Amino acid sequence: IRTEKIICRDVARGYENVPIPCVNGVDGEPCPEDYKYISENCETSTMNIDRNITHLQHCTCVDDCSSSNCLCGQLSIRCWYDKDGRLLQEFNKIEPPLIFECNQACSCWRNCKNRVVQSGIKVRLQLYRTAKMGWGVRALQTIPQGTFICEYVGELISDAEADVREDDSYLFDLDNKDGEVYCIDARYYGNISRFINHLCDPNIIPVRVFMLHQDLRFPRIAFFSSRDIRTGEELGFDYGDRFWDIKSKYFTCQCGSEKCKHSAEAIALEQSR
Amino acid sequence: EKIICRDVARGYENVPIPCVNGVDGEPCPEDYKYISENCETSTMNIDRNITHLQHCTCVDDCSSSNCLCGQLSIRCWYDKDGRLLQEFNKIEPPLIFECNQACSCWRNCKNRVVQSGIKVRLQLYRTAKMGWGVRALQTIPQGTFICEYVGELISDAEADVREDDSYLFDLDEVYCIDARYYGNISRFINHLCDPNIIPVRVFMLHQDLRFPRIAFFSSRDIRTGEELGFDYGDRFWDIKSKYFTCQCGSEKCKHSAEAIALEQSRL
Amino acid sequence: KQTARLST
Amino acid sequence: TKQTARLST
Ligand SMILES: C[S@@+](CC[C@H](N)C(=O)[O-])C[C@H]1O[C@@H](n2cnc3c(N)ncnc32)[C@H](O)[C@@H]1O
Ligand SMILES: C[S@@+](CC[C@H](N)C(=O)[O-])C[C@H]1O[C@@H](n2cnc3c(N)ncnc32)[C@H](O)[C@@H]1O
Ligand SMILES: [Zn+2]
Ligand SMILES: [Zn+2]
Ligand SMILES: [Zn+2]
Ligand SMILES: [Zn+2]
Ligand SMILES: [Zn+2]
Ligand SMILES: [Zn+2]
Ligand SMILES: [Zn+2]
Ligand SMILES: [Zn+2]
Repeated sequence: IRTEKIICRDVARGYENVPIPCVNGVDGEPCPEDYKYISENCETSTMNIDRNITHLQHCTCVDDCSSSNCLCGQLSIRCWYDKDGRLLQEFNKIEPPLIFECNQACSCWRNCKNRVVQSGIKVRLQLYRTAKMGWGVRALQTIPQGTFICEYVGELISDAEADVREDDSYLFDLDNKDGEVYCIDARYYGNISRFINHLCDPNIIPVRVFMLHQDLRFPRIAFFSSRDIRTGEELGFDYGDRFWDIKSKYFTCQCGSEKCKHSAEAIALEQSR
Repeated sequence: EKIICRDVARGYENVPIPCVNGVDGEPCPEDYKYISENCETSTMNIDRNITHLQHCTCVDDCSSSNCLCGQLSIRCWYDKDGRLLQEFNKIEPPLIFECNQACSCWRNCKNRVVQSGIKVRLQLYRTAKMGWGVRALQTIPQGTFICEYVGELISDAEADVREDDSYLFDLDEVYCIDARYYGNISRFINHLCDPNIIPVRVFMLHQDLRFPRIAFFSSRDIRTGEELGFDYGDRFWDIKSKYFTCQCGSEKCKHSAEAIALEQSRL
Repeated sequence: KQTARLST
Repeated sequence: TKQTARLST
């Protein structure tokens, strides 16, 4: 019986608020090292993100930003975080709104109620070896619905550069429209999120968020739990059809859910009609 | 006599920075925006390309002389406690290259002092003759990082037309930090002709040589309650002495109305 | 597109 | 020299 070994004490090398250990109790694969862990997005060419402090929409709150008068809350109709930093039960989990967190131009304090993503990782996670899906990420604790988990962090690239990347297993489109659109590639540079698998029955959802800048080309991708998550559960999101339409020729979904849409069995049945 | 703001940084620093005034009726200064990191108000395109960072391959704590990032300043100037070495050149300091997100080392390596932020207890207080100042609320050994000179990044051309030139810090086609409208606790540090801190140029998350960050370290042991101050330099006083003279009160004062008058009688 | 993209 | 006062290292 193969034992579970701790093979890294912290894949983040102390860059996150908490350690993120790696274990393996399935095979002899060592800690993954074919990438560079970064805790914040990086650039490898000039993106000219608008960082002019005078361009920030900002609030005039002298509160903790829990009132309906916070301009930053109003930019998403309302602030969607409760007193504990969790999305409200009424949050649209299907088509999420764009969240504008408070920033350096607001009059409020750094610990106001509208600063959840910018405060970083608080839940305890683990990188671990799965049976059929390579590395994955699981919870080391219960996570209530609506809790911020982590951000999809990597290398900011253009749509045209994404189109010729040899490895297409870690590309996240920031915008689904035409024209001047950008992508996070977590292949070479990434954080823990690069290890999050696709699940046809997902328990986290990506949400576009603005913090220190409000350049609409460059939303940051924040994952929040979409339900209560039990200790030990693997984290997963729906990658979407812009992933599986290309990838299904190379491999099929191993998530193993009754709801699976992307397994060999699902695909063959749909072919059949 | 009265503690009048619990935290002038509104939670943006690692520790709170209280304001007190036991001298006069002046209210907590608020004609500026407190920011804990430098801001931009025009197109600057700081080079943040991760592939342009020089970086180390250390698997220890970057305490060895083999660390690439230490070698970029001949050696790392930080002791094991994060303080500048005794032999550090305080007259003409070197440029310090701290470790960064391209290095192999951990976030708590020994070459990460400035990027880790304020650790000492400071207070904004009312002085007798120099407006607001900053003092220590604890003993501070020599070489200790105090705080960074944070403000708005501007060009030399912009800095030359700024109407208030009391908060401009030259970086080195020089660029400048203007702390007048946006700044942190550093914008309240007064000039002393007997100084107890020194500014040092440092690189952390980027290495765009136009934009060193300005770090203050203590140049001697500092006692609780002592006012902090640095030598602003002659690029400041050559201009400003026409409008006001130094009030630091030192016997070494080189910029008082008296010192200036005594020199004018070079005759 | 020519490459697979995760997306919202 | 310059038109405005500048602090310096
Ligand atoms: C962003 S990565 C996730 C981390 C990956 N498992 C690893 O070991 O690096 C995405 C890749 O993981 C694998 N993967 C993720 N979800 C999967 C699924 N549901 N079924 C099969 N393979 C999956 C595929 O190789 C996919 O291209
Ligand atoms: C960077 S500010 C320091 C904070 C300033 N004392 C205040 O209350 O905002 C620089 C200005 O402070 C005053 N100042 C600083 N050091 C001084 C000194 N040694 N003598 C006279 N005035 C001084 C001058 O008005 C100078 O232009
Ligand atoms: Zn607000
Ligand atoms: Zn706000
Ligand atoms: Zn706020
Ligand atoms: Zn599936
Ligand atoms: Zn090193
Ligand atoms: Zn290091
Ligand atoms: Zn280094
Ligand atoms: Zn003086």
